[PDB]
Amino acid sequence: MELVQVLRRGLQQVSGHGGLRGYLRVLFRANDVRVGTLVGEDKYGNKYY
Amino acid sequence: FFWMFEEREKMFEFYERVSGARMHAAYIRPGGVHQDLPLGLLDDIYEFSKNFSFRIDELEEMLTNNRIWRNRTVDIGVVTAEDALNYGFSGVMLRGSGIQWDLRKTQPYDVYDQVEFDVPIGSRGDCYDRYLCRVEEMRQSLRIISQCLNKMPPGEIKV
Amino acid sequence: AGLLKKTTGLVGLAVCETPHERLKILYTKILDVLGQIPKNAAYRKYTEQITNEKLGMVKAEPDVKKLEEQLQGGQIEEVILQAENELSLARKMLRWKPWEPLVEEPPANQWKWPI
Amino acid sequence: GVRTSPTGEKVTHTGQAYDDGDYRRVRFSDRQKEVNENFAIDLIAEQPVSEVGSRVISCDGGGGALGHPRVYINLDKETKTGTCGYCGLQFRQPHH
Amino acid sequence: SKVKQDMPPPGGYGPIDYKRNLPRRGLSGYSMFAVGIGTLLFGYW
Amino acid sequence: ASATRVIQLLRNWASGRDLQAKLQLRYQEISKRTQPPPKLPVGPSHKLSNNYYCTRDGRREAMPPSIVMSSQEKKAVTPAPPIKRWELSKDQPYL
Amino acid sequence: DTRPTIRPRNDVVHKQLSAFGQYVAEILPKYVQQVQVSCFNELEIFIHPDGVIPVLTFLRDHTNAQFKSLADLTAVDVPTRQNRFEIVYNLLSLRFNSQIRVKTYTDELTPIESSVTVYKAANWYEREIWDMFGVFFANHPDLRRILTGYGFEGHPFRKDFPLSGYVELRYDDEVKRVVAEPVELAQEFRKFDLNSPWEAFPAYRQPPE
Amino acid sequence: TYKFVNMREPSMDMKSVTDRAAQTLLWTELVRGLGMTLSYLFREPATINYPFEKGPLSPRFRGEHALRRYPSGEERCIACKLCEAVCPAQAITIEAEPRADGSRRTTRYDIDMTKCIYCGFCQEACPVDAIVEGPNFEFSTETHEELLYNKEKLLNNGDKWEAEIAANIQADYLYR
Amino acid sequence: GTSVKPIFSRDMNEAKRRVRELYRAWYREVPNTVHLFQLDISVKQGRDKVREMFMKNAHVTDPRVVDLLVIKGKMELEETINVWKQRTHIMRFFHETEAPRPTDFLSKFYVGHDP
Ligand code: SF4
Ligand code: SF4
Ligand SMILES: [Zn+2]
Repeated sequence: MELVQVLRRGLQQVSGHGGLRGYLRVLFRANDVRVGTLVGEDKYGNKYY
Repeated sequence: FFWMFEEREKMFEFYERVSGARMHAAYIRPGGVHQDLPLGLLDDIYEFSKNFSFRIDELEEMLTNNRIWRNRTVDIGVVTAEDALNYGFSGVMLRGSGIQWDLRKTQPYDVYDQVEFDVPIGSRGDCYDRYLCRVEEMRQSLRIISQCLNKMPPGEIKV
Repeated sequence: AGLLKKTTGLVGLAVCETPHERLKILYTKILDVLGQIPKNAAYRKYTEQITNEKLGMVKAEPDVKKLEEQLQGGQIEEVILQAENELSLARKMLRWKPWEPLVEEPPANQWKWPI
Repeated sequence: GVRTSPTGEKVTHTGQAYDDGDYRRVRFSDRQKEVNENFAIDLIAEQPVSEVGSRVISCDGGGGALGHPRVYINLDKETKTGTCGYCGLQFRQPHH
Repeated sequence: SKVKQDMPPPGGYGPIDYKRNLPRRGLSGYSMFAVGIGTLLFGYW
Repeated sequence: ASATRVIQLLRNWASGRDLQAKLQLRYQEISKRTQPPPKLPVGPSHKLSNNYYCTRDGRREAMPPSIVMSSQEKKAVTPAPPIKRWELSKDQPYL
Repeated sequence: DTRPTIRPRNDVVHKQLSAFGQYVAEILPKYVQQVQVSCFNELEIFIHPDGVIPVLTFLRDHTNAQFKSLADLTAVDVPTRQNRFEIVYNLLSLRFNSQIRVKTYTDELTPIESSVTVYKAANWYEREIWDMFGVFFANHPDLRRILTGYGFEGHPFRKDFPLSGYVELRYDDEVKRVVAEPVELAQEFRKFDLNSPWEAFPAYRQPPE
Repeated sequence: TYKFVNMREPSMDMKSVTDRAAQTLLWTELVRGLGMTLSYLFREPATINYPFEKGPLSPRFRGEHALRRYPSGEERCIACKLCEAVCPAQAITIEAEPRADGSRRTTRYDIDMTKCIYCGFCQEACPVDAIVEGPNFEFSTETHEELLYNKEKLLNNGDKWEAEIAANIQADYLYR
Repeated sequence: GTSVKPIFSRDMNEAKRRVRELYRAWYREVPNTVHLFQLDISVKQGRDKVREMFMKNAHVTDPRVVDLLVIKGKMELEETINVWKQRTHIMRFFHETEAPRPTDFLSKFYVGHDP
């Protein structure tokens, strides 16, 4: 059942990244698929995960 | 190449954490090492040493018993044991041929004498024997690493 | 010798199945060559001493394994190899003739090494 | 303080400023003459004059081992303010 | 405060394996030849 | 940069070993990177008494090379006593 | 112990090496000039040049000497002495593990006989000396230049040779090739004046005159 | 002590010869490596997403040189020229002077980064911790002149990477 | 003092002989090194460079020095013949990129401080 579990997690990350638009933006710009906790934000506009 | 080069990068991390540069340390100076190790370095060395043998043998299985690694390498370019030492050959080049000689044991500099270890001594003097000697030297290096890791004394770093 | 040892361990030389007579003949030859060498030379004294000692022990003890032990020269093959080298050395410097005094002194201060 | 040259260049804390002709100014066209604004000459002057009341005063520059080597300046001359050569803080007797 | 630095734990360290633990796997040569020949024979049938 | 048990059993069988005991990865087991300030120890000659450098200098206690023979019945002597033979490996004499 | 910083002193090796030094001095009085053993248990033998082949052979062949390993071969240029160049042979024993050093002297022109036969490792080392100090070696099998660039000049390790050399090379489009030009540094090597004018070691003081 | 590496000669019974013939004919060690590499294929790929993720470093990391300054803002360099006498590549050049205030600061302090070999000798030589090497390594430039730093550039480096250098020194001065 | 050891040649005559076939080899070499290395040098202006280099060390009179120049030219000959040398090193003798250097004192004074 870990296969359907990882399928569910893969469909969960598309929700974690602010929906389809945010997910596609992250995939195309940052070459990343995973979502981490926002540990901080600098003045210039970079999110630290 | 790449499988062991990840571990080599892990070595470079230790090099960076002790001296300050991952490759060119400038660490070991006359009168002892430059400065003490950072806290927690020994534990990370311990974990790496635990994990290393399981990939050393992994490299072995790919190369040691392979047909074409041996065939390209076994018994090509023999070097005679007598003709080896006159030619000024040294290190594994000697040990590959068969002379039982190693400065770490016969002329022990620093604390190499208190460290117990066997050396790999070659059989046929060929390319393959030297390669096997290098790998067995890996493993004896791991054993030496364990020994020095367990028994580092309290003291200063420079004279 | 029982089962003759397969390999000495050094690939540069093989096993001599009859080593005792080899020790004997090479030692006798180099003793002859030293007999050539004039008496006053210290080389003849030292080398005749060590070689007659070696010949005595090799002709005394006929077990090869103990022969290496009291010969402190490893396997008998590298021992007869070194004996051949000693023969060669004595023969080669027979006509080099080093027993003569020094050819000449070094020029003035040629060895002091604070500059 | 940083001031502009007659040509327009920003003078440095050392006083460097390329003159009128000074052919070696093409290096700065389409670029900038990098000058640091935090002048060390004046950033030490506005610091208050410490009023510690003893004849001879120790100074390490703050931070203990992170500061400069410990120097003992003499708060003896009544007509001026003693200062550590390394850091530059002006030490003075509290008007005796 | 007592002097402290990077030191091994008081119980030393765990053993570090260095022996070649290259695994052994595979049927007997007779078994391999037998299974190959049996697959062949089924194919020809 | 852990995995599925279906893949976990596939890689182990293909690799013929239990690699989960230690991966080439390195997880939280690493040493912390905010270690407390270490109080470094001192050397032997740190006392304030009987530390006279005269009885401790190493460079000053070096004599010139001892001259043996110059251009201006003893038996035969070897440079070193003959080196002994090493022992076979008790653990793995032959690989 | 009482001396935790000073290196340990091994007098047994010192006496034993001195005994072997007297041995080798007695065996070959023709070429040997002066044998001495350093404080740190390292023996050096100063021989006449004509003994490059004989002495080495005696050290390579003799049963009681047994040195077959050419650790390195080096020249040490010193312009002060009459024969400026001095050549050092470093030998290591196997049966009687130890390090011996034999030292000879030659000037720029007086050739020194090439070992090669005594130690076939010397060959490349040999070439280096010729390509690095100007010390030509008699009947060396191939004494071609070994290290420096093609068509080079001089012998750089000579102490008179400047640090920066004489000529660099760089691209030239006018001729479409790398060309060699006389030296013109962008910043000159600052030669610091170290070696404080106060005597360091009273033991090694030069006698007056 | 020593171990012989390859003396394990094979036996010659029917079972052993059959096994060796099978291994030679029915390629087995070939398949062994072919399956090991498969195990490495299904594993977790070791790869760090640069520049989004950077490699681990240490507080001792030697990088871009920079000239720090005291908390008061005054530059720590008293131009003792120890760092110039120490740099093995002679990449450091200082000219000193009695300043208007008096404190002997550098009229010129330039480090030739193309001559520098990034050893950290200058910082350990500095008696006031003026010169240091910041954690920055991201200064790959386009022109050779861009690399040749100046006193003002070093001051700007010390004023940009400053919280970094202060934090690293606070975490490392006890070791050194 | 005055007595010294030779390299090969005994007297000026035999070293004079060695430079003879050194020039022999250089003559027979120049055309086919021009051909092989694709030189921009011409045959005549190849030979005259050899002649001028041979004339450059005209002042030498010590024998041993002459053996040294002849063996160094021998090494040069090997470097050229079997293509170990490269075209740029061959051009190195011809000073193309090197600007002409004045000779008269007046031009030296005009240029800068130099004897
Ligand atoms: S690291 Fe600093 S002190 Fe060392 S050579 Fe480079 S610039 Fe000079
Ligand atoms: S060592 Fe430090 S104080 Fe001295 S000149 Fe260099 S940077 Fe300035
Ligand atoms: Zn101060």
